[PDB]
Amino acid sequence: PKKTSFGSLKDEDRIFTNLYGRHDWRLKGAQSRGDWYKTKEILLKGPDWILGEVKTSGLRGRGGAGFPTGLKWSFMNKPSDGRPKYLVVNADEGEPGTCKDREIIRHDPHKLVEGCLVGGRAMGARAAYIYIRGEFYNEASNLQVAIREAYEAGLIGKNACGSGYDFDVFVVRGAGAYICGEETALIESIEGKQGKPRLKPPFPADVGVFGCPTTVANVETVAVSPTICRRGGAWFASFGRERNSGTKLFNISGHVNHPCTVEEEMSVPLKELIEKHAGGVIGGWDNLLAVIPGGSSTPLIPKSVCETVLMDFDALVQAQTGLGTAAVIVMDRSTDIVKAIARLIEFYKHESCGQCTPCREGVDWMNKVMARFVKGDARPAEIDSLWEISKQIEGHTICALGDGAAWPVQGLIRHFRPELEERMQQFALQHQ
Amino acid sequence: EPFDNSTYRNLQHHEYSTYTFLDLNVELSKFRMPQPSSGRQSPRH
Amino acid sequence: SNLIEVFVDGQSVMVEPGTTVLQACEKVGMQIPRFCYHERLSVAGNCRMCLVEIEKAPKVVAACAMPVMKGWNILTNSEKSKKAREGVMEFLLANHPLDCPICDQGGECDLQDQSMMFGSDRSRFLEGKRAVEDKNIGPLVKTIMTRCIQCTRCIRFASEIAGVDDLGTTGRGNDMQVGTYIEKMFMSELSGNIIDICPVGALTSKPYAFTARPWETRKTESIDVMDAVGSNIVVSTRTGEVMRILPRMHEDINEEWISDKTR
Amino acid sequence: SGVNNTKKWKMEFDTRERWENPLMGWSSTADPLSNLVLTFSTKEDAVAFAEKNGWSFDVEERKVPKPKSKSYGANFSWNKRTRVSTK
Amino acid sequence: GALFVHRDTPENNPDTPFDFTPENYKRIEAIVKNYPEGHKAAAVLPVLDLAQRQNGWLPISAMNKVAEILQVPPMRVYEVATFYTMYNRKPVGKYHIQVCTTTPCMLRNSDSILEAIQKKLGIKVGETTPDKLFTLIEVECLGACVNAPMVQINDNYYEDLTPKDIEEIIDELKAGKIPKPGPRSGRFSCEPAGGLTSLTEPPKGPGFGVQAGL
Ligand SMILES: Cc1cc2nc3c(=O)[nH]c(=O)nc-3n(C[C@H](O)[C@H](O)[C@H](O)COP(=O)(O)O)c2cc1C
Ligand code: SF4
Ligand code: SF4
Ligand code: SF4
Ligand code: FES
Ligand code: FES
Ligand SMILES: [K+]
Repeated sequence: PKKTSFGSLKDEDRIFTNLYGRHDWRLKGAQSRGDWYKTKEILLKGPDWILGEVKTSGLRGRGGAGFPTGLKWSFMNKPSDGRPKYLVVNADEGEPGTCKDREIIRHDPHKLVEGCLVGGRAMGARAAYIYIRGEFYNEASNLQVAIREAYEAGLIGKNACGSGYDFDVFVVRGAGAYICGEETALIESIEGKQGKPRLKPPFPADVGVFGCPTTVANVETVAVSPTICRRGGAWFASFGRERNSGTKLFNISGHVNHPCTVEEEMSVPLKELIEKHAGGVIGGWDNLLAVIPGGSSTPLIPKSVCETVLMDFDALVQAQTGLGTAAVIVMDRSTDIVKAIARLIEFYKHESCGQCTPCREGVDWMNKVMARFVKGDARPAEIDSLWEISKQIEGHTICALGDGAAWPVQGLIRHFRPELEERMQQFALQHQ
Repeated sequence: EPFDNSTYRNLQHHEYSTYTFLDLNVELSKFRMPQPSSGRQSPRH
Repeated sequence: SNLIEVFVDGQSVMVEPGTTVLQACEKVGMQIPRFCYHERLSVAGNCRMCLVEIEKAPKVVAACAMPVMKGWNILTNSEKSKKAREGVMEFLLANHPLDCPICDQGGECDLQDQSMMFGSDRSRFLEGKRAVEDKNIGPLVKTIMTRCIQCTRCIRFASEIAGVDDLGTTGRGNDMQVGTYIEKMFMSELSGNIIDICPVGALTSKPYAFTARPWETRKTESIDVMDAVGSNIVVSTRTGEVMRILPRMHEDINEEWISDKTR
Repeated sequence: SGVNNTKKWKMEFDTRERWENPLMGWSSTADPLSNLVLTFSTKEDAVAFAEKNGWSFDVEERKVPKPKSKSYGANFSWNKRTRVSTK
Repeated sequence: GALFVHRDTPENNPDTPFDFTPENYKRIEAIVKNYPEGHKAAAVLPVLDLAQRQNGWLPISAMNKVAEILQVPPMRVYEVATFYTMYNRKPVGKYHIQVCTTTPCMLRNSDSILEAIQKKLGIKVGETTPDKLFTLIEVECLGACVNAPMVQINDNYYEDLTPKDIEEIIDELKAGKIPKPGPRSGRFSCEPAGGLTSLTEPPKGPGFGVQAGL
């Protein structure tokens, strides 16, 4: 029953069998994979069925939220209040290491839009407002032709999949930012506003956009919904461990021989990921000094921690990090860890929206003191201060970017403390 | 028809014009339901 | 009736549902430190100084936009609440320019006063401060934008209270420049009141600039005569003459704003 | 924004003639009672002071804050104009 | 360029003659149609891109002309333009280079690609060629970090880029020929350099795992 020797995803187990664009990525190959089939029947079965199936599915927050999507998609499932309900696909993908949504938009967006309509049955929405990243210009047009064939065929729009459903799907290309990645700042970008996180409550669920309720979901979570309700959520629940239910499009990157976004069997030791599917990393296991586990926000872990940990939400949490978007970036002895997170935290300073004081001021302050840390211009107690202000901005921000900035530096402090001391110590004698 | 392993079938992303996104957006209007009315046509109004 | 019951740091107090954490605090006499919220000017929630930890909470709640429900003890003087206050206040003060002896807000500055009560007593900064280029939106109000803390209280005032959309916060990140981007001119009949709402010396009255200080100026209560509205105002007198005119609190007549001519 | 001044009562007087000193421009004043303000918890103790000293009398009631029903969802409305134009 | 205050220049002035072509009003009316009536400020974001796709940049006239055609105050138009990255308010030189520099990119030596662009093209970061060809600006992740170092030419983005690989990309782009966007190595979109791992057996047929009526 419990497949503890856990790994080796199958092509049928791969929700999207066209992630590389290998076969026909367009609508002509969509129905070949199994897409746009039996959607007429389920849409008639009522929202509770998909809610029931997703309960068995175990879909959790794949956009870094780490929350059961079944609860969230049913969170706002209330009778009509007159204000139309809406859907949003968080296709921002601004994290340095997030690529799977870029692949799914470019190659299999028919699963995405169908997931919107089969999802839109659950929240009882009248239209979707997917937020394609502006940098994904040709991927935006890629889903437009998916939009084109799906609309006139009756699959989406009026009589959604011929089920008496007026659910639609709109497209909004961005103009460049990470802060639009978070839903509470995404909606302002949708709502003709500069991307600034919105304070909750009010939640997006009861009121998302233009004073109207709107459900926000990660790109894969909505895109995997049609398959998990077609073949069966329990089969998809057979993947992942407890509260890790399912499989994840891992994003292999860094100093790895063959960097990849494979939809690969989930809750798996990173050793199996890097060697079996990524063709090893450069120099081998001994070469890699540390690994960014699942995203830039997620604190990186060294070989001393990642020697046995499986890439699952529960094990990642107790590993003082998170799986997030499975953005696994492997990093070796040759490169300096301080320089590695230097560019990350510099990027974070280049993406704070400045709305709340802790993120606007703290991240910039972090950038300056850390830039000294690259050379080593500090004293022993500055790491403790860098510890201190990290906790100060951890959770005190309006949005989760501030503590999203706390975690990477926090993990760097706790793990390679002697490295900071010696590099800082080297700073002193060379500049004596 | 046979399953491939070294063929990319997304050549359209190279051959997208400068207005291609807008060139598909313009005629998307025919599949449009009556948009919801907020009781007015702007909050300042 | 429907007034929901809730505790504040102990003692329980009933309150109308939908009331935020602040609005329940002053019912017992608690004025939680705030920078971006004005009782008659929208709700911003960006200053994060109102952050007070609540009982059982794993995260400090933003008291401005948090509706309270049954039995939520407001841990006002709790350690982590004061810890959140200490961190957020030094963050606001980080890039602030050392202008107190030359800033007219000296002696009546909210950033100055709260740092005495809810603030540290030494600095941990070891870097260079941010410098924002000044603007010019009138000969009636000065603009020293480096002193700004981006509480956005000015832009909201223009949007609703003044009814004119000419103010905003251009930029990204630490480059949160609040102003008009293009060269513009903040002529509204209620323009002079953005001086009072600003908690810092970011905007100050040019006519009053460098003429007096808050401690020396004696205050007297009188009325406005420049208009038939007859606004209640307080007159500043020092050394035997008048320097600056401030609106008074009168919800029926003037609320707390006065016309530019009166100011 | 702090309000730890609108909680007490005072004993202010009426300002009298203030003429500049001929030499160096002072505020030479012959009002001995000008620079005295007292503090009273309530006003009935404050009025009692007026009776015992028999001074001329007028009062002003506290300007209590009318309770402003604030909200954050109103800044993002669907029909009401309370939607904010900037955040 | 790092100037969030607008200086009234003779070239970029409110009197600059900006407008739209017959097709563009059809484009913007499609943008405003996509959103419910009553709240049409959402159309501000795409209409700015329309000016991006016509003028190649945003003059102050373009933002001001957007204001009344969207029934929105001009300052809100400025706020949308100033925040977002490629809503460039200053004129750019046609080929608009975004070398990707964030931590995943620099870990696999994006500096060599940056250096190759630095020396061969001859201009520094954020600058432009003497006669309006290229503009190299360091950019963060655009959302494809799986591949090798990256550079976004206009709307055509490129990956699997070695320091040499961008050198013939910039060679042929100098002559005016646009290289094929996408990964340049044997990687097509996201499969291993050493032979693909997944996508081996044919995909399942239309409809699987029927739950009775379903
Ligand atoms: C700084 C930041 C960036 C984010 N970026 C993304 C993103 O690119 N894509 C995404 O799906 N969610 C992103 N999120 C998470 C969203 O806020 C939101 O929780 C998520 O879309 C929920 O997805 P779900 O409903 O499928 O769980 C981001 C959050 C933060 C704080
Ligand atoms: S943490 Fe605060 S300042 Fe940073 S992006 Fe979020 S809301 Fe804006
Ligand atoms: S705003 Fe306040 S703290 Fe800052 S210089 Fe002026 S008086 Fe001093
Ligand atoms: S200028 Fe003054 S009122 Fe405006 S945001 Fe800054 S501190 Fe607030
Ligand atoms: S009062 Fe809550 S942030 Fe200013
Ligand atoms: S890492 Fe180069 S695209 Fe994000
Ligand atoms: K002020």
